[PDB]
Amino acid sequence: GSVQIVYKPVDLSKVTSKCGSLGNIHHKPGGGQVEVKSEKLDFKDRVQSKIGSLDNITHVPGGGNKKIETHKLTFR
Amino acid sequence: GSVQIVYKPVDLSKVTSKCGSLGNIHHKPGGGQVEVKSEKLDFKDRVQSKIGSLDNITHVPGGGNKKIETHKLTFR
Amino acid sequence: GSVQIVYKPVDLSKVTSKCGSLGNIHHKPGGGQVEVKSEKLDFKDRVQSKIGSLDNITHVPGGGNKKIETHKLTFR
Amino acid sequence: VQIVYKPVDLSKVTSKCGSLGNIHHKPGGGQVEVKSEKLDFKDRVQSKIGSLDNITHVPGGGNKKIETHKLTF
Amino acid sequence: VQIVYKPVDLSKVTSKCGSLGNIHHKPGGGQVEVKSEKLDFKDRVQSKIGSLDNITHVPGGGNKKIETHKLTF
Amino acid sequence: VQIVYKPVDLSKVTSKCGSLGNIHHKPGGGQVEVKSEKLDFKDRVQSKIGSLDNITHVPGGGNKKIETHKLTF
Amino acid sequence: VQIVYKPVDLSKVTSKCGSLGNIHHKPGGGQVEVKSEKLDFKDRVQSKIGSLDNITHVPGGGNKKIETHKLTF
Amino acid sequence: VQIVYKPVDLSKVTSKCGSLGNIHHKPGGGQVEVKSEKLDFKDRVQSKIGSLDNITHVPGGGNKKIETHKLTF
Amino acid sequence: VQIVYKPVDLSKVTSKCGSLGNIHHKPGGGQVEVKSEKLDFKDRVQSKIGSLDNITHVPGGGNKKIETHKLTF
Amino acid sequence: GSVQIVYKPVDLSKVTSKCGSLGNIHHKPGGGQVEVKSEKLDFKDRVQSKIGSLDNITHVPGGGNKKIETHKLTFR
Amino acid sequence: GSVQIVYKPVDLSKVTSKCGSLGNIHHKPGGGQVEVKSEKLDFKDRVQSKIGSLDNITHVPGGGNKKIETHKLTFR
Amino acid sequence: GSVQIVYKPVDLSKVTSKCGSLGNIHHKPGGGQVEVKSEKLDFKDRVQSKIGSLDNITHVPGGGNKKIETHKLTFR
Repeated sequence: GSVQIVYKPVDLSKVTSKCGSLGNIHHKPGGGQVEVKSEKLDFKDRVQSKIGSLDNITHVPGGGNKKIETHKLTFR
Repeated sequence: GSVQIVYKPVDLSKVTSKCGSLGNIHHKPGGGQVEVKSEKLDFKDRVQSKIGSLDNITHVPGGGNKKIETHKLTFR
Repeated sequence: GSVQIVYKPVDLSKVTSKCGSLGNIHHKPGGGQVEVKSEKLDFKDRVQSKIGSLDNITHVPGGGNKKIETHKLTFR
Repeated sequence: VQIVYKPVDLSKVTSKCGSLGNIHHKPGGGQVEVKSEKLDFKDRVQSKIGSLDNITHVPGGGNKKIETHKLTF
Repeated sequence: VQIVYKPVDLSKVTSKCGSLGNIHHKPGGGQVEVKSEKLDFKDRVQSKIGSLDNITHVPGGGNKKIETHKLTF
Repeated sequence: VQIVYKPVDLSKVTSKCGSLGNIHHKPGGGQVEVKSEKLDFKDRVQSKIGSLDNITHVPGGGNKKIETHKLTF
Repeated sequence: VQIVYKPVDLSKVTSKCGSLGNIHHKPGGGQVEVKSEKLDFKDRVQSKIGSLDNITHVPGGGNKKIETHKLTF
Repeated sequence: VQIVYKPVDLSKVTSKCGSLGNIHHKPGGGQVEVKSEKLDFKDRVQSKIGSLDNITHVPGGGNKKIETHKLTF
Repeated sequence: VQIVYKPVDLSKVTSKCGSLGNIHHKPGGGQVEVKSEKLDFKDRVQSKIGSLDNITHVPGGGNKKIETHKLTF
Repeated sequence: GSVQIVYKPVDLSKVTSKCGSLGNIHHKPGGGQVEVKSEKLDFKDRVQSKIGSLDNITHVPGGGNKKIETHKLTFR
Repeated sequence: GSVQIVYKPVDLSKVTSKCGSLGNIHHKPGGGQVEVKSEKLDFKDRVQSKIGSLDNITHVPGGGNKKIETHKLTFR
Repeated sequence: GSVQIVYKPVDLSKVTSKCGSLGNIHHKPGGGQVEVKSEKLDFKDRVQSKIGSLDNITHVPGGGNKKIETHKLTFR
């Protein structure tokens, strides 16, 4: 029959960090020697060809203190 | 039949970082040597060819204290 | 049939970073030596080709404390 | 005949020398005391009381590179 | 005839010397005391009381890279 | 006839030498006391009271790399 | 008849009481340190840091003298 | 008849109490340190760090001199 | 007939009581250190760190002298 | 015969004191009871009669560093 | 016969006191009781009679660093 | 016969007192009780008579650094 829903999440969260110093972080990758020989390079569908490339990320957050909080409610 | 929905999500949160110093963060990738030989290069659909590239991200936020919150409610 | 919806999400939050100093953040990639050879190059749809390219991002926000809050409500 | 003289050099030569990358989180903080009726210093006396003296000499650290790409027919 | 002279050098040559990468988290913090009627120092005396000295010398640390690449028919 | 002279060098030549990578978590913290009527130093005296004096000399550490890629028909 | 009533009193009555005649040559001279992120005092807390607190209560020390020089014929 | 009533009193009556005549030559001189994230004091706490306190009480030290000197023929 | 009533009193009545005549040459001079995340005091705590707290209570020490020099013929 | 006298005293004297404090010096003498009975006091020559007297000196020099230096020379 | 007298007494002297403080110097003598009875007091020559006197000197010099020097020379 | 007298006494002297403070110097004598009795008192030459007398001296010089130098010379 009749419906009552009471939905009262209550959060008191301290998500913290207290870092004194981040030092001389060095990021220095090096590619060497790469060679490809062929009659064809022949790439059909969704091919990733990455020959001698470098992908480099230097992420240095002074705090990275991520919070995710997802809610839902449903009725029919 | 009646419906009552009372939806009072409460948050109190501290999402912090008391970072004292970020130092001499150095990012210096080096590409080396790369050499590709063929009669054809032939790329048809969604091909990513990266020969000898560098992709370089240097992300240094004094705080990256990311909060995501998400809500939904649905009725029929 | 009667419907009462009361929708009062509360947040009080401190999403902060008391960062003392950002140092000598250096970003210096170097592309090296690249060689590509063919009788033909033939690229069709959604092809990417990144021969010897540099992409560089240098992102240094004094705070990057991204908050997202998303809400929805729905009825039929 | 052909001669195809194509040497490749991608070398790196480096001298990281002195005081480098050291962290030094909070040196000091201790009490130091001297009490006297006389202090008397008179010839090439070096005196330090509670100092945090960082000092560095690098008369070295030098780099040398020589290459001689000679070719002759 | 052909001669294809293509040496490749990808060397790293490094000197890494003196004081490097040391953390030194919270040196000091200890009480030091000296008490007298006289302190009296008179020829080439080195005196240190409580000091957090870090003196460093590097007369060395050299690098020498030498190459010759002669070809002749 | 052909001569394909293609030496490849990937060498790492290194001198890591001195004081390296040490952690040094909380050096010190201990009491020191000296009491007198006189202290008296008069020719080449070295005197230390509660100091945490770190010191490093590197007159060595040199690198030499030599190559003679000679070719002759 | 004669009565020669001549009592002599040269008495001294004294209360030397409290802190008296103490010399106190150079109290103090020592380092004192407190370090924290929080200090929190909230009900009848008495706190002293390096103080040289001399204090003295003398609700006593009182003197009483009674004499009754009665004579009767 | 004669009565020669001449009592003599040369008494000294003394209370000498609390802290008296003490020399206290150079109290202190020693390093004291306290280190924390929190100090937290909440009901009738007495805290002392390095203090050269000298608190003194004298509720006592009283003197009472009573005399009667009756004569009768 | 005669009565020569001449009592002589030379008495010394004394209460020397408390802390008296002590020399106390150089009390202290020693290191003290405390390290924590928390100190937490919550009901009638007495806490002392390196203090040289001298203290003295004298509720006693009283003097009473009573005399009844009665004469009768 | 002929006379030469050379009289060269040479004095470099430090007579010192370095007193930090002189305390609560008390001087309190007390005479008691004294009685003399006689037919005569009869004093003829250089008599000192000192009956029940007090002679009191309270000398407290902050330094009392006395020097005496007496010289003479003579010829006939 | 000739006479030569050369009389060069030299003094250099420091006759000092670095006194920090002179305290509560108290001088309080008390005469008691004194009683002299006779048919005569009869004092003839150089008699000193002191009955019940007090002589009281309170000398408190911040320095009493007395120097006496004395010289003589004599010839006939 | 020839006489040469050369008379050069030299002094350089510091006769000092760096007195920091003179305190509560108290001088309080008290004469008590004295009784003298005779049929006669008879005093002749150079008699002194000091019955119940107080002599008091209170001498507190900030410095009393008395120097005497006395010289003489004589010939016949």
